[PDB]
Order: sequence, then structure tokens, then C-alpha cells
Amino acid sequence: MSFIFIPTVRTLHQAELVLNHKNTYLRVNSSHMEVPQLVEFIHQLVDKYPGQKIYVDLQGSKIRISRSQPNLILTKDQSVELTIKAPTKDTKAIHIGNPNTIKLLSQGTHVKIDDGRMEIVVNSIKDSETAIATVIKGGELKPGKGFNLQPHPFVQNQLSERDAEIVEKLKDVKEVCFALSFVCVVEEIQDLKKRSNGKYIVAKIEREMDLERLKAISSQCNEIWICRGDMGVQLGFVGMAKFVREYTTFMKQLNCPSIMAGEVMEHLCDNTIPTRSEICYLGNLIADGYNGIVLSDETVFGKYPQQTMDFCYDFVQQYLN
Amino acid sequence: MSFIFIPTVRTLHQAELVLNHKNTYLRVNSSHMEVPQLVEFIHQLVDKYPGQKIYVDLQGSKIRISRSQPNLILTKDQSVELTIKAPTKDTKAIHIGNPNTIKLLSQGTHVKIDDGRMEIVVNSIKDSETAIATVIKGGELKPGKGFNLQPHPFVQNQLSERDAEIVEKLKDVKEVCFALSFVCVVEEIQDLKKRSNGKYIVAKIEREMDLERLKAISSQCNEIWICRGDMGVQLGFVGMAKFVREYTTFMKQLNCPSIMAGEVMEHLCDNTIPTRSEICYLGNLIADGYNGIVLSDETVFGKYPQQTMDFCYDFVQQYLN
Repeated sequence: MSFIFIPTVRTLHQAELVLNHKNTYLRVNSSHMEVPQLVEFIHQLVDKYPGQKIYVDLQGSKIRISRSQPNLILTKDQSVELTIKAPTKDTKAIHIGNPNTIKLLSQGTHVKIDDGRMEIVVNSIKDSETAIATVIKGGELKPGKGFNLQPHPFVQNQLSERDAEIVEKLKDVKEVCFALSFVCVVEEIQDLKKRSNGKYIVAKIEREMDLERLKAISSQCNEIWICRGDMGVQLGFVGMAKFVREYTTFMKQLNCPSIMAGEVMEHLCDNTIPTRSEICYLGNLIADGYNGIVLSDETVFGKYPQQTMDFCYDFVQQYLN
Repeated sequence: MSFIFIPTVRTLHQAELVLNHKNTYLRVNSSHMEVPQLVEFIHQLVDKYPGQKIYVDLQGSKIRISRSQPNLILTKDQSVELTIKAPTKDTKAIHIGNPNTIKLLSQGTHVKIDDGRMEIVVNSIKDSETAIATVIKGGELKPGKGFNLQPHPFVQNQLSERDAEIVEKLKDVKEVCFALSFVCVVEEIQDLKKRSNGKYIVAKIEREMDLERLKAISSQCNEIWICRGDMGVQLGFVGMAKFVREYTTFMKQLNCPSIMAGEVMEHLCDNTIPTRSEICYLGNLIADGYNGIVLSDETVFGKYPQQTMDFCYDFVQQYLN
């Protein structure tokens, strides 16, 4: 078997529950803990599991509402300010966490907020920190929610100060691999290769991209994850379904392994049996030639991390014979 | 759009919640109510919805533990009697509902009971009503649980007295179509065509079958359902996943439409959003050329019957354009 499994963990205990099998490598979401805690956790894991690669998932280009954003009622048709400034008391603006965000906006850009529970259209750029938008769909704005642009330009996002720091503080741990969220261009991989001293890099594909772009990216990175979580908001459900299928048809043209991610086995977070579509879909992705799966919520949040991991392994093994 | 939707209902209210859209035809599970109630329900529906075909699902060849079976502790390695006799007080036997069952058993036949929670191997046939078996996996035997044979021979099952009655009492309602559970051979379709006066017939495929068998069946029936519920127990999860994929590769050779069934959208029984694998799998089954889906539990038991139906319709429509 060359197929692999990437279960997500955030404790030592979890790691022990999912590491029963070969071809299995931990993912750690660097959103899940503060940088010092991440560094200590990785150091513990590599002491316990020497030489075993660990995928450290960088939140990368992902855009969110600021964590210090005060709750705000946005009303349909109101004008509103979008800004990368830090939140202040009595702000009436939408405050974005990623400071590269203004440069990604243009007149006409739609932004889905909180998976589409709210929607705005950008009217103009006011200054380097601020855009003016119109609310299309209103509701209560909360800290930390998603913020997805349509269209989203294909430009180099520089790493965030936090991700740059993570890379700097982990580049001396031989086992660490980095997964870069929301890759758009090859230059983002090249930058991360340079900063990490040549480490193994995963490009996380969370949007529609043509084959030629992906060929370029695939010649610089070491692995590709198809990340259906955020792809679903970015593209909508039909657009996601279509693009993952199109990707499957041309992935063999890429020079790296392709790993399926995002709710591969979501029904196993809470339930004891996967659904018949989950099961059929996992068989089909083996036969279509995917090289592995990522387990996220199913292991890191789920009530059955060990059983989920063991089910997946047992299913694939039997499938291949 | 020629794709169709077959939601399952058991009340007038449910039927109203799922009939918002074109290309949508009710399924009624004839297990769900007594024959007189079924007959009255169908009469109500066709008064309300004249000329609209209704799929009446016959439980067919399905084998279950008797409903009058007293609870019984089966112990690993015990000998036990399997019988088609009615249950009696103090029976120590496993009592089967379908009286054709003895003829389907042979020395060496395994039977999974209650989806595999218990397992037996048949040692011999004792008499026309009774086989002797050894328990492989024990537990508490309860009325009404499933009973799946491996191997299951390809023979004509005659209809049950109950199904024969249903057919007789419904054959004069022009809208009724019959779905026959667990089809194995063309003769079962021919018989049901004769008894129903030529009605539209669905062969329910709930087992692995070669293409040539299915070509024969498909030339006599009007539609095929791939029924992943019972197929999953019959074949196991890997065997199901493999066979549905193999079926998809040759279904275009069959002369009738192919409809996907069994947990197409199971996560929507209890949850508000389908999983990313549910969504991708539904897109792929459209692109692979399935001609529709059956919704079972999702509409007849689910908390969101209307929303589930409307999601599916809206997804397919957008997919096709």
C-alpha cells in the first residue's frame, strides 16, 4: 500500500489513538494553539516518534473577521467600511484579520462572510487600509468568521507574521513538513521553501484552478491536498463538486501525490457507522488513484478518533486486495 | 432535465412537503403500514394527485427474523435450529419470516443476522421447515432483524402471500408502479408483470450481479434501483463500494434507467448541511449518468423532508447548467 492517512491531533493522547498503523502521519493545525504551545507540542511528538514526519498546517492566505471584532448588526443595503485596522470600541466597520486583504479587493468583488450567512459587494478602495462596500445580505457579524472573496485574484500572498514565526521556530525540527493554506501561485511555495530551508511542502488547494497553474505549483511542492471544507464556501457546493471531479481527471498529470481532504468521514464525528455515500466515495477515490486522505474534525474533535482511523485503514487495506 | 427524484412518504402531509418540484414521484414502503391502510393511502394520493405515478415498494425476497420471535441468547459454538415454523412459547430456535428460506440454504451457507451483529453457519437441512446451524458470533436475537445469506443462490423467489395480496388489491390503480425488493432473476420480474397486468416494474438490485444477468433483467423491468442499504450488509462495505462502481461502468448497457438509492443524503436526516462527500458523490453520480435518486429515511423519517428534497432538486438543476 502506498496510500496514506493524515489524522489531525492536538494532544499526545490523540496522537497515540491514531498512530496504530503504517502509512499514517500526524497533522497539527497551527490555528489550534498559541505558537509557544505548538513548538512544545511538536518537540514532544518528535521525542516520542523520532523521524516520523508531521504535517504542520499553516493558516496561510485564509481571511477571517478579526478576533477583536465587536458584534455588529449589518443591514441590507447599508454602506459599510471594510478595514484591516485593528478593532476599536464603537467601530461600525468590518475588521479583517489578514492585512493583505485590501489589495485582493476590487470594485465588484463579492465577499461571503460566515460561509455566506452575510454577503457584501465592494464598491471601491478608500485607502490602503479601507474599502467601501454595500451589504447584500445582512445579519450579526461576529469575530473569527470566514471571509471569502469572489473573484479572488491569483497573486502571491506573503506569509502572515504568525506563520513566518512558526516557520522560523520549527525549521530546525527535521520531522516538520508545512501545509500552506489557500495556495494560488508557485511563488508562495518558493518563498516557503526558502524560509523553511527546503522542507517538504504541501500546497493546499481550496479553490478552482486550471491544470497549467497546478502543474507549475506541483513541480515546486511535494504534495497537494484538495481541501473541500473552504473550497465549498469559495466555489459553492456545485462548483466544488464539479472542480474536484475535474481535478481527479487530470491529477495524474501532476508530479506530486494528491490527498483528499475536508469531511472525508464527517458522519463519524458523531455517529458509529459511515453513510453509504461516504463508503462508496472513499472506495471511488482509491480506485480513481488518490494517494491518501486527511482526517480533520473526525479525529481532532470526533468522539471516535481511534475507531475512525482504524475503519479507514481497514477499509483501504481490504479495498486494495 | 430527465433526472428524477423518488422521495419516500407515509402520510399525506409528507407527500405535500416533497412534491414541490417536477420529475418527482412518491415512494411508499409497503412494510410501513398494514395492507388495508396502504390501499386507502394510495387511493387518497391518487385522488389528490391524479395520474402521478407512485412507486409501491414490495419487501419481496427480503428475509427477516419472525416478528413473533421471542428474545433469545445465542451462544458462540452452540448448535441451533433455523426454522420457518411460527414461533412458539419456549422455542429455542431462530424463526425466519420468509418460508422460502430453507430452500435457499445449503451446507456451508453463512447467515449474518441483525447486520452482522450475529453470525451462523448452516450445517445441514433437517427437513422442509428446518435447518441445523452453528453459531459463529452470538448475542441476543430479536424479532424483525435482518437475515442475509452468503452465498445467496440466483433462484426465482415467489412473492410472499402479503406482497401477492398487495399486488392484487392495487393492480386496478393506474398510477401504481411496483418496486420488487432483492431481485435475483428475470422470472421474478415476469411473474410480477403477469400478476400486475403489465404494470411498470422496478428491479431493486441489492446484491452483486454480473452484467449479463442484469441485461436479462433490464429487458423485462422498466427501471433499476441500486439499493445500497441492504447491499451493504449482503456484500460488506468494500464489496458494496466495488460493485456499485462496477455497475456504474456498465449500466449504460442496460435498457432501462438506473436510480441510486440507500443513504444518498443520510446526514440530512438529523443535520442541516450535507457532508462534502455526500455533495461530491451526488455531483459524480449525475456526471456518471445516473437517472435519479431515491430518498428514503431522509424524507420519511428525517426532520427536514422538504428542505432535503428542495436541496437535492436545486443542486441537480444547477449542476446540469
